[PDB]
Amino acid sequence: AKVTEAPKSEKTQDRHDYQGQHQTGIVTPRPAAGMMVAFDVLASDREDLERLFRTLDERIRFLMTGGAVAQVDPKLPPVDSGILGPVVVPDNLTITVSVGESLFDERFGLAEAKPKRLSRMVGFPNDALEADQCHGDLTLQFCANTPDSNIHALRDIVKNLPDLLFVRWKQEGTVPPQAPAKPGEPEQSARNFLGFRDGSANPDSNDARLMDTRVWVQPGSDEPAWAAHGSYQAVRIIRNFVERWDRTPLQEQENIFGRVKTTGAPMDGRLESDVPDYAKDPEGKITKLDAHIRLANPRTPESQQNLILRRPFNYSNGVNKNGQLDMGLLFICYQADLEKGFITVQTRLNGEPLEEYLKPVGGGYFFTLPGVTGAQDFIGRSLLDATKT
Ligand code: HEM
Ligand SMILES: [Cl-]
Ligand SMILES: [Cl-]
Ligand SMILES: [Cl-]
Ligand SMILES: [Cl-]
Ligand SMILES: [Cl-]
Ligand SMILES: [Cl-]
Repeated sequence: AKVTEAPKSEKTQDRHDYQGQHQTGIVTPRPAAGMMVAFDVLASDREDLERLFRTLDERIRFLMTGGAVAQVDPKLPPVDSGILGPVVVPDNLTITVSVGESLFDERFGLAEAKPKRLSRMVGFPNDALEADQCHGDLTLQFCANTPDSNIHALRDIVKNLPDLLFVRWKQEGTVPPQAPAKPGEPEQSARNFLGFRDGSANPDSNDARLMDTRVWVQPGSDEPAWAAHGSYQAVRIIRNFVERWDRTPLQEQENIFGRVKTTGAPMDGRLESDVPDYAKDPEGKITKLDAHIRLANPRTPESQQNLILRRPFNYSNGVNKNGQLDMGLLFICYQADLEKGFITVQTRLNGEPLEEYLKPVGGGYFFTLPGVTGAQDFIGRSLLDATKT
């Protein structure tokens, strides 16, 4: 009724189990709001590094559950920012912790336990990387139903870790919610800021064995033993030239991607779940040879080792000086091998016709730590236990 009255939400009690073999926020169903924040660790020794991960585990445990946060002593600063009121609600919140290559340098003595393919992001030919938006010691992926819940969670982290963490860069994004599909039917993949369904050909996140071979680091693999059940995280802040894209004919938009815009169907199919048959189209008349999906996934037995699980968000910043809207895709994908995953796929995508409307400006390579298995475990414990003494 009244203007400033808060909107009503029925999803404030949405929750996800923080514990598990894997961290949440990868195979977890993606909510409407996301945020990636990169940090630099200011720990002076191993004692401070241990306190950082223990404090991170304690705060994420509470933020992903909720509880009373009213400061009963007004002489002290409030324990909570108060954005969600005196009682914190979960609101589908998940926080995923990933570490970068710079965390495994001379500073912290973790160099021995570095994952094999964890490296520093090198600029691709179409890139225009901004130094203040790249790399970092650590990333925290915030995902919730609303951006305010993510901001409240980021407020909590920096309030409880003001000296051990330095905020490097951040990017918030959303995905457009849709009306519920027919009862018992799967929803469509959310659309990006280019108007296309994004995530249709993603590998089945419900297929556990497929996620074990392509997304999750398996025990017994060549990676260090502590890194089992982890995953490589690739972040790319890609700017969309939306004015020139909206001037492009629809047939050109679909030829560039290889998918019908409205239905999300391939050039030789009818449904979004359909996949193209490149064996029947060797010369690329139905699906162009330089199409986005054809270059990213040629659908050969060798290309199967390059599958990636994408989890992007649509981000929108301000406006530049010549009048163009600064908006694009917060690209996030996960893979058991970063070199085999995003790095090989992006190498195939170098020179694609989609680059006419793309401009990557930030991001980095990080390794998502394995999940917290029990109450006596905490995030990064297996990494700290692998580098003891
Ligand atoms: C920058 C690195 C990117 C990588 C590594 C990547 C990777 C992929 C992969 C693996 C697929 C699956 C294709 C298939 O299996 O047939 C795909 C499809 C697709 N991508 Fe990307 N992509 C990137 C950037 C983008 C950007 C910037 C957009 C902007 C709109 C985009 C939009 C799409 C669309 C619409 C599809 C088809 C729907 C789908 O199958 O998800 N991609 N991409
Ligand atoms: Cl699990
Ligand atoms: Cl601190
Ligand atoms: Cl932002
Ligand atoms: Cl549909
Ligand atoms: Cl500018
Ligand atoms: Cl312990």
